[PDB]
Amino acid sequence: TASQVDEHFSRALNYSSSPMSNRNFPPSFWNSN
Amino acid sequence: TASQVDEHFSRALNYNNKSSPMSNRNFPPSFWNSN
Amino acid sequence: RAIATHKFRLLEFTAFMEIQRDEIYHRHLFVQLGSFSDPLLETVDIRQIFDKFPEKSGGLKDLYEKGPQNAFYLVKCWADLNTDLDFYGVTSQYESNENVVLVCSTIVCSFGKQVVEKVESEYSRLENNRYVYRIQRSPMCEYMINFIQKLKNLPERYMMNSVLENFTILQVMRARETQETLLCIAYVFEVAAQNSGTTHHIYRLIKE
Amino acid sequence: GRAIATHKFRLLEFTAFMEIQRDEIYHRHLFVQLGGKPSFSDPLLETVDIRQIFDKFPEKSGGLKDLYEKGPQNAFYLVKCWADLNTDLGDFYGVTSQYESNENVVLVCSTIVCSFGKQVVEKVESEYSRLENNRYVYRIQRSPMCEYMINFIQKLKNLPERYMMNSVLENFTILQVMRARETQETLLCIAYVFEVAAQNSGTTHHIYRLIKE
Ligand SMILES: CCCCCCCCCCCCCC(=O)O
Repeated sequence: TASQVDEHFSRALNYSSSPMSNRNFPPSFWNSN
Repeated sequence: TASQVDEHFSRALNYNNKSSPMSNRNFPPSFWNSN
Repeated sequence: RAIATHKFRLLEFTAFMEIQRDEIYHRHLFVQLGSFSDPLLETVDIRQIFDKFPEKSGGLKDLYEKGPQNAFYLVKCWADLNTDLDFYGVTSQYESNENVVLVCSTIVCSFGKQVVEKVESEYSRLENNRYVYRIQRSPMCEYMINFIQKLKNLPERYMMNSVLENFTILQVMRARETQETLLCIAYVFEVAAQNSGTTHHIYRLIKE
Repeated sequence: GRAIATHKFRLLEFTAFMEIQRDEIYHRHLFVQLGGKPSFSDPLLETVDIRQIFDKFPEKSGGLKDLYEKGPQNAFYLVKCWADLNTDLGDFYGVTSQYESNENVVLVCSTIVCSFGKQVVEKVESEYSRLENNRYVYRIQRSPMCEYMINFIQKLKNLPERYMMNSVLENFTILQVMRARETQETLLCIAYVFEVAAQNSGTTHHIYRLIKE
């Protein structure tokens, strides 16, 4: 529902889960090109 | 997630003492007796 | 359990858990629904349950008004929670006298608000002069697994029924091309007694 | 290992799009696009440790760890997408999927939309094959995106900064699980993670094999 989209944006924008940048991914993961 | 299930349980149980109940609505007697 | 209209019927709806102990499978049925001869069903005024389901556009009241009104049902379930809590799932079977494409929407509601939704599409197979739709072993969402484990671990049995007071499931079966409502089942729940299996009652919903 | 495929099942297409009519002229904006054309011009796939993405997908029974451990492990892929959101906003939001199978299965395609690792909506389609050039091909063409997705995309474009769009997409994932109805085996499983493409670029992606080293 619309309310669930809004719930997601509130939690995500509220700046217990490591950021993706702090996890082990190869350098291609951060390069769109 | 566990937190979303927890929110429903917390609101329903109301441990800290923070709409008609189903028991008082218009249902046939069979609604309350499994048999 | 014959939940049937002039054209569509639910033949089976089984919510269950499966465990493999010592290389042998064991299944426990939480809920089980499902003859061409039955007595008349008891009726229930749909207005008594509106507040337990979403009331916006496309909600239970809007769906009932659009009809057909012979497709609305209320199922009262006594869920069997007596088991040692691996797969959690639902197996269901449906029958039609017309080969439409089935679209089954199931929503889980907490205090009349949608928490999670599942939309499943199935094609029929003609079998013994009826079209059959099967949805075998559809995996339960994490919310429901979490909900069931938390419910059975409540320290007092009355609490299980208090938590179920505002927990509902709404199923809307539709024919894909026409968007016709084939069946709509509203579900409400209580926990079965310790020494008992799952039981249920079925009610036709009417605007009383 | 060069494509989202096993020895007996492959992804032929996955396209997320929106159709826009303006001044009696139709155009289709591609948010995400994965092809499946198989040739020597395809680089070998990099690998990603699946233990790094478990909290972004459903857990417990039937979740990603359970499906991966049940296997086959070579059916598991992670796609990192740069969704193209460089579009103004009557519009149709759709998805087109296409698959190829060595065996004539009844393909059960489950798609789970997740927010912070929790399912919001699951769409399941049980498709039958069509014989196209002696191949079993399955197509779910221009299937409507659910209202949740439409609202999500519309709300992402309201963000004044791209860093806010990326923080919001960090916890938005999609999990695709393709199964054969008769055996209930996993034929293919694709996890999707997202970032927003640069304003001067269209959609790009990288495909990774999920390993548990
Ligand atoms: C909470 C105890 C009573 C209800 C237990 C059985 C409910 C029926 C199955 C619900 C499945 C919803 C859809 C899904 O999770 O995929």
